[PDB]
Amino acid sequence: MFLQRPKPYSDESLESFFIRVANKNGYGDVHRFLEATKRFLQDIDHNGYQTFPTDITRINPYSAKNSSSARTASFLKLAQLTFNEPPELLGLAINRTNMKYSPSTSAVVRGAEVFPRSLLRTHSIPCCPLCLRENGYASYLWHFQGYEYCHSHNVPLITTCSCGKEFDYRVSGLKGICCKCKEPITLGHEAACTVSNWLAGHESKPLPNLPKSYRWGLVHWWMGIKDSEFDHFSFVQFFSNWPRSFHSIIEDEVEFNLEHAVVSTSELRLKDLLGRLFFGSIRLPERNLQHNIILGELLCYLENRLWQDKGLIANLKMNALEATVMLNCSLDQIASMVEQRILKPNRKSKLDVTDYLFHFGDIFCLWLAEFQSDEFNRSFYVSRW
Amino acid sequence: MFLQRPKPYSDESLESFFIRVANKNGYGDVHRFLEATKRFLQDIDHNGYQTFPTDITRINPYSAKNSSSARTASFLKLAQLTFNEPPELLGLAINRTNMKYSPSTSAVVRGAEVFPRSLLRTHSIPCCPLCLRENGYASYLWHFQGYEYCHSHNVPLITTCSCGKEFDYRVSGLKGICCKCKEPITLGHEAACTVSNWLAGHESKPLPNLPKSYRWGLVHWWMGIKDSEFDHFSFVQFFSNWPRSFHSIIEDEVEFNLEHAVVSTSELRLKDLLGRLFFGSIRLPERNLQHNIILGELLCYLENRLWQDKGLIANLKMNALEATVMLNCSLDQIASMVEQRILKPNRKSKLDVTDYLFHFGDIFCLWLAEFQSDEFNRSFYVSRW
Ligand SMILES: [Zn+2]
Ligand SMILES: [Zn+2]
Ligand SMILES: [Zn+2]
Ligand SMILES: [Zn+2]
Repeated sequence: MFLQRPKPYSDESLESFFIRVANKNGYGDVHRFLEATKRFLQDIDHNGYQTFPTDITRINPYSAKNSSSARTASFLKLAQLTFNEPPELLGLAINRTNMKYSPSTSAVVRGAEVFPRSLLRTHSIPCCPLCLRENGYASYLWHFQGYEYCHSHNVPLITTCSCGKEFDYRVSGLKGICCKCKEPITLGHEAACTVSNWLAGHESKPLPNLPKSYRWGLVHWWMGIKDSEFDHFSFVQFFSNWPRSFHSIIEDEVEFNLEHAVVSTSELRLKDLLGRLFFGSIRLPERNLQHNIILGELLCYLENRLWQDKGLIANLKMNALEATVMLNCSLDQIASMVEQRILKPNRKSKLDVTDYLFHFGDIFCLWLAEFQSDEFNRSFYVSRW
Repeated sequence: MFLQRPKPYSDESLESFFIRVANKNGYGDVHRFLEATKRFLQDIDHNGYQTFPTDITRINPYSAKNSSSARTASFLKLAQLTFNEPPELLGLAINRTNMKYSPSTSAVVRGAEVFPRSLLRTHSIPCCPLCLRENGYASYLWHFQGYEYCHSHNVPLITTCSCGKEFDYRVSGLKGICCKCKEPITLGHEAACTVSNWLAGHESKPLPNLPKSYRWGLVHWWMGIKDSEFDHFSFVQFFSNWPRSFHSIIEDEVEFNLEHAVVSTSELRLKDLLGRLFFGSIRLPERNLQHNIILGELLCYLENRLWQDKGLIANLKMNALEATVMLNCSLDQIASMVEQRILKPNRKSKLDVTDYLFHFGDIFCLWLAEFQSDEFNRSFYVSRW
């Protein structure tokens, strides 16, 4: 097997790249190519040929169950061996990552770009028929919810043929022809266009100029705020009023929960007053306060309200689990700060990972004294007050 | 207690700030001020007054043994309460952090700037007498080895009076008068000036324009390479020849260790061929490959030599401990990748945290498939090849 590389595009999906490789190298379709590629890897005894996928919908390493590192080893070998000139193959693939988006969503990565798993499309993947016909390849952005309009042609992406059959370019090809009726697939909220342009990485006021992974983070965050599908209109609205618009969400959240508080003030946990908002904002995907503007604003608000109302904020209860996520440290690290005299529990008996033994004020001052990094530190939000 | 804030300087040491506060608010010296400050905190019953320091050499939170978070709570309260206008106090303090510089050095942080603990001066702290007399305050940079020349006056910092008594501005004051002989303290390698200027944060060719924490990281790294005090001349030399100068260090390291190899090739561990260099370079202080240019070059070299010599590099042995530092993951995470079928050990019995069960090639492909972040990823070094 020896292949001509197609014209490289840095925004091409991995599936589109393989489709073009198949088309331009005389294979009948991508499936025949993937089967021939698996046979090639078997003929050179590359460990991992057994799990090489022949289903174009399962090609990315995130789709591998147990063989994700055999998959990346395979792409590396193919890149380094089977082309006249080596293509960028690994850089187009969507891999799993270790990162999380708060509170508990997993994530994936392509190149240097991290995405919440909640945004990774599970079923049919849409397309822009204008992009396919004019460019001859598919964008990786079509794999991710939130990107609902083509930022270059300013029209909504298309999911289904007018005949009713869903059009997935991965299965039906880059020519944009419906598999069932054999007709060419054929086609304006500016807010949708604004956030699509922003997601693509371009300046789009009033949305903030953050690294790409944190833009996807804000989409995930907004979804959680509303507990529903991403609403482009209220998102743009929100940022057109930033940061006051967020100061109102915080204040309104505290005042509602404090009033609906049925337990004693001394028994109030941080989760009871600011649960959703605080623990939903810590990793978007990380705690870099130049980039995680939600956490920066929240922490600036909390430092400056710390000791008001005889320590309302400072006294809010937390457990060891919550402190570890706050501080980005291990439970074992927490135990060592409590057995020594650095972290002091409220109830002085003589560590339940889950009992609410600590006070926000103590954990906050512990962060300052022991857990600031070059990215996650007070100096990056003091200008927000 | 009510105080006038001194003229703020963003580069002032915490000790110098307190000295000026004492001088300008009628206290006899800084010690009397710190004692009065401790009495003030006791009069308002601030928890932490008992550990408030009265030794100017022990004022930073890093000098607290068990009370570092009482110390930051104290600074916060003092800032928010005892001045006509609130000063930036916390931002001048040197705190401990959780970060490490490879292989096992601890770190501290001031503002957003992280430093290796190995550079934090333990004994007498030097000064520039020109800075003291012209500016009336001391720079925080004087606390850190590597910064041996004043970058603004282009002269070496001074440690001891001509009479022999060491001059520590913290104890002897900002007036630059020797405590023993009562004489004013009185005073040219351009490489020293170059790296001093670079450490201060300014452009200084041929040294690389990285965030400050990674500049201190390179000083720590160079010290380890030579196993001795920082040598400004060979450091500048090294970077005047970058990156070829590092390609030579790698190649020379591999060829020496491979030749001095007494064990069988199949038994070669990664540590045996590239021990010092690889595990000395992972966290400087982190794995961001835009900033940790040592790790980026090393990983680019390793990916592209992976499968040469019938997998010399790929076959190098590693244990679970080494993989966790490589991958930035937990030992428990490693166990879950081996009990599942993602990470495959070499010897197939049926996890010793220390046995060399894994191959570099497997761990490297696992990093790609499962552990790339927005900062620690292949796309940030492919341009180095
Ligand atoms: Zn389009
Ligand atoms: Zn149709
Ligand atoms: Zn000077
Ligand atoms: Zn003297």
